[PDB]
Amino acid sequence: ADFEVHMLNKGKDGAMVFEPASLKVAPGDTVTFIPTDKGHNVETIKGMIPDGAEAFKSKINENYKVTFTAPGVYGVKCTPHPFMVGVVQVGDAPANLEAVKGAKNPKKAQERLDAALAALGN
Ligand SMILES: [Cl-]
Ligand SMILES: [Cu+2]
Repeated sequence: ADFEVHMLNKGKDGAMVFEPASLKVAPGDTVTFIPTDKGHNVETIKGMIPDGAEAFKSKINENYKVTFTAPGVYGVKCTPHPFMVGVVQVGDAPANLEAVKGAKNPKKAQERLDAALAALGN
């Protein structure tokens, strides 16, 4: 299955958001990150992807497709915007939940990550 995540200056969750900010996918599914407004990108957060997964980074304004196979949670961020974060989860019972959940980001970033994890049923 293929999914889309858009990058926005403003959403229900406030300034600088991924929409949706959480997505549960099956191994082999893809997500394309599509900027709706200028000035955004996507990249993995340091230490927040599974064993077996590779880090990634897009250019500002670039449509960027990633295939997710390794099970677990994947924290993503936007380089220029500090609060702009999201989580992609592959499978059930992710093994690296604590890497995201137990992290120490600014309050707004951490609350968005934590809400994403809860939305995903963790
Ligand atoms: Cl592009
Ligand atoms: Cu952004």
